[PDB]
Amino acid sequence: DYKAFDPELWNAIDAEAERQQNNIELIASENVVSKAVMAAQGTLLTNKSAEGYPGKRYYGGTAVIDVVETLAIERAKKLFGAKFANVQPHSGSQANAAVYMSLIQPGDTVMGMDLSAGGHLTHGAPVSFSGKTYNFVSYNVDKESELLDYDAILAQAKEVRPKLIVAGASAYSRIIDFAKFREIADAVGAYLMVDMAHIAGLVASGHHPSPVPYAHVTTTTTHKTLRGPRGGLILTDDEDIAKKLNSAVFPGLQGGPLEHVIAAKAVALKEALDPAFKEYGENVIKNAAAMADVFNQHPDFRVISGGTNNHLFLVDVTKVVENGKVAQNVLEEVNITLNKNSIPYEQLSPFKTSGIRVGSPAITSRGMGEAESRQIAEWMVEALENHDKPEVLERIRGDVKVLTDAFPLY
Amino acid sequence: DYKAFDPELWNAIDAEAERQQNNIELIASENVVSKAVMAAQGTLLTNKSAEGYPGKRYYGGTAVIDVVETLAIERAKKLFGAKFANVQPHSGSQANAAVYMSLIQPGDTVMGMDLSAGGHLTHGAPVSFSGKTYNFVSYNVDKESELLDYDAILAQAKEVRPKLIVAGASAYSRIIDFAKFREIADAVGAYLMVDMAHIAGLVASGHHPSPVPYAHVTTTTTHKTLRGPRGGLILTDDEDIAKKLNSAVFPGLQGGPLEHVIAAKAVALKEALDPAFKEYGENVIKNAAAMADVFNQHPDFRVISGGTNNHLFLVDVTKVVENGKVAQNVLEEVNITLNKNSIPYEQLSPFKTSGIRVGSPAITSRGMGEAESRQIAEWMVEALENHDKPEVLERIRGDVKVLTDAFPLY
Ligand SMILES: C[C@H](O)[C@@H](N)C(=O)O
Ligand SMILES: C[C@H](O)[C@@H](N)C(=O)O
Repeated sequence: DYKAFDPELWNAIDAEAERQQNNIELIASENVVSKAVMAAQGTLLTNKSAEGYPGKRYYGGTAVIDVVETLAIERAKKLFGAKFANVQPHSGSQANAAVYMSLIQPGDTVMGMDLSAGGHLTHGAPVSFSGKTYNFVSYNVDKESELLDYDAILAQAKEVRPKLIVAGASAYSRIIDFAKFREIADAVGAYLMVDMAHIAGLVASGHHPSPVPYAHVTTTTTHKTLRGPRGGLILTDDEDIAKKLNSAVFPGLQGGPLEHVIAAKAVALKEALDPAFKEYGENVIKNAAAMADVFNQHPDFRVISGGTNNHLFLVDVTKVVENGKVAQNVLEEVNITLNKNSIPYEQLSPFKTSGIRVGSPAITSRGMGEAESRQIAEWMVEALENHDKPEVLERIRGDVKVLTDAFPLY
Repeated sequence: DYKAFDPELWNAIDAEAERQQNNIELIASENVVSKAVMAAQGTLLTNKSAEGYPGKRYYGGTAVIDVVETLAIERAKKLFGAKFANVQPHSGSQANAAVYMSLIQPGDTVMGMDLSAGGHLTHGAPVSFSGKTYNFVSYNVDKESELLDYDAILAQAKEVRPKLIVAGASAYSRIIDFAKFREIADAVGAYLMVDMAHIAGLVASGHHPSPVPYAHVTTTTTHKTLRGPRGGLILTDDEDIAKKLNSAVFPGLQGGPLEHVIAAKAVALKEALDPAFKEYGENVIKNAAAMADVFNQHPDFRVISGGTNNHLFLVDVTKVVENGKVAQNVLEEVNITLNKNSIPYEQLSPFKTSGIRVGSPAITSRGMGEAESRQIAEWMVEALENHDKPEVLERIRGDVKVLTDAFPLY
C-alpha cells in the first residue's frame, strides 16, 4: 500500500531493521525501545500544533493533547519524585539550553565535567552553543584513582566561583554523590544542574541515587537508559524556577512541541514505573560488570577506575592496538559497534583516543544475560589481539551471528 | 497487544483521532500528513544515534542511516533546486537559530517582518532567543494597501543597515517578490534569509515563486503546507555557507538527529515531487480564495489586502465581535478552529487582536473543494453575527457534523 509508492525509502528501513538485528550494539547511549513507544510516535498527534502548555494553549482543539501532555508530566513527576516537569524539549541539548537560559546570563561561569573524563558536548565544548555563550571551566577526576574528588572540585569552585555547576557524564562508570555536589554548590553560592541523561533509567530503576532532591534542576534525555523516544525532559522542585524553565523552552527556544513524541514519552515513563523496569536495571548493572570483569582479568587491558557500578565502562586498549579509533574499526568488522573514547588525562589526539567505551543497555534490552555479556567481551579481547588476522575476525563474525540469531531484536 | 498495558494513553489517542475527525481545522499552519509519513516516524530508526553527517558520523553501524538521510537531502535539493540541504534541524526554530549562528554575531542588527503583519516569533520577538540575542528592527507593510512596499523597505534598510534581512511571514496573503528582497539586501550589504515555512508547499507545488535562487539561505519547516512531519530544513546554494550551517546545526545547536523523523521527511518530500502535489497546491489556493470571497462580499467584514494569493488570509472582525480572541472562542463552539491574529497596524492588545487568520491546507487535504470552503466561511459569518445566540451556534455545530461526516479524515 503506502510502501509501494516509495520502495527506495521503505527498503532502506527494512535494511536498517536487519542491520540492527545482526549487530551487537555496545554504544552505551543506545537502547531498544518498545513497540508501543514506536507506535505512539507514529500517530496523528503529529497533525496538531500545541504551542503553549496544558490549559494555556495558543490554539483551541487542544483538550485531548492536554490530557496526553499532562499524563507525560504526571508520570515524570511520579517516576522521578519531582514537583514540576516539562516534557516539551526536543532533545537533551534543548533541555540543557533551556536551563542555562533560566538560571544564568550569557558570559557567566559554569563548571562542568571535563569532556575527556565524561563531560557532554552541551557541557561547554567550544564547538557547542554552550561553550560559545557561557564561560565553561571543566573539572576532572583524580589522576591516580580516576574518581571524582569532591575536595578538589570544591577547591576549584572556590577559585572559579561559578554561577552554575553541572554534574553528569557520558563516560564515568562510578556512583555520583549528588549530595556532595549540592554541598559544593552551596559553599560557593552556585546553582546545581544535573544532566542525568546517561543514567536516568538506573535512577528510575532504583540502581543509581537520584539527583532530583539535590539539584536545583535535573535534565535528561528520554532516550538512553530510560529507554524512551528521543527527546528531552526537565525536572525541578522550585516553582519559580519551573516558571522560568517553561518560558525558556517555549517561546524562548522552541515553537510547538512534538505531541506524538510526548505521547511516546508518556508510554516510556509508564514502562519505567512498572516493576519489570527494576529488573531491567539490575540486569543492566550485572551485564556491564560481567563485561568489565573480562577486561579487568586480562593483563593487556585496564578498565578506567578499575570497574563500574553503572551501565558502562572505558578500557585503555593502547597495549594491544594503537588507539581507540583502531579498536572501534576492528570490532565493526565482527558486527560489534562501540565508540572509541578519550580516557582521563588522554595523551593521544581526540580523533584517536586511548580507549573504548562499552555499555550494556541495548544487549540487555534484547534479553542477553551475564553469560552472553562475558562471551561478547571475550570476543572483543580476541578480535583486538588478532586484528591483523582476517581468518580470526571472520570466525568471530560467524560466532557473533549465532548469538544475534538466538536473541531476536523484535 | 501493547495498548492493553496503557489504556489511559491509548484511549486518549483514540479520542484525539475522533476529535480531529469532528473538527474543521482552519489554523493556517496545520495539515494532515499521510499514513506513510506517520508510519516512517514510528520505525526503529529511533534506536540509532547518528551524530555527524552522512559518511562523516561519530559512530559505525550507520551505513544504512546514511542512505536514509542522503535520500532526504537529495529529494530536498531536487524539489527545491538547491545545491545543499541539511535535514537535521528538529524544528523551524532550530533551523532559523542555525542560520543566525552561521551568518551573524550576537548583537548584530537584523531586519524582519513586523510581528503584527506576519513576522514569526523567531524573527525577533523579545520573548524568543532571536530577539534576546540579536538586535531586530522590523519592517512593515504599507498602511493603506497592506502590501509590502519594496521602496519603503529599501529606504529603511539604508538607514538601519542590517547585517541580515529576514523575509517570510505567517500571516501575509500576497506573493512575495524575493528578487526584490535580494536586490534590497545587495544594495545595503546584508545577507538575505528567507523563512518559507508557511509557503513551502506552495513553492514546491509551483504556486508561489521560489526564494531559493535569491536567498543566501532558505529555511522551512517540513510540516505546514509542505505536509511533512514536524521538523526543519535548511537550503543554500553557497558551499561555504553550507559548511557553516552544517557545523551550526551539529554540534553547534543540537546533538544527534531524529533519524526516524528524517525518514518521514524523505517520504513527504517524495510525495511533494509527485504531480498530484501540484493539484493539491491548486486546490489549496482555490479553497482559500473561495473562503476569502465570502468575507470580501459581506459588508461587515474586511479581508486584509482585499484577498489572498496563498493558503491563508486575515479578516478584521471588529465590526461584528469585540476582538479576534472572541471570534476564535465563538467558532470553537461550532467545531471550527482558527486563531485570533493581529492585523497590520493593530490597535488592540496582542492578547485580543482585531482579526482572525484562516487557512485552507488542512480542509484541502481532507478532500474539500470550493463549494465546501464557501459553506464553511458562510457558517463562520453566521456564527459570528449570532455569537450571542446559543441555539444558532447549536444549529451550525450540527451542520458542521454533516460536512465532517461526509469528508472522513483518514
Ligand atoms: C541533544 C541530544 O538529545 C543528545 N544528548 C543526543 O543523544 O543526541
Ligand atoms: C519551531 C517550530 O517548528 C515552529 N515554526 C512551529 O511550527 O512550531
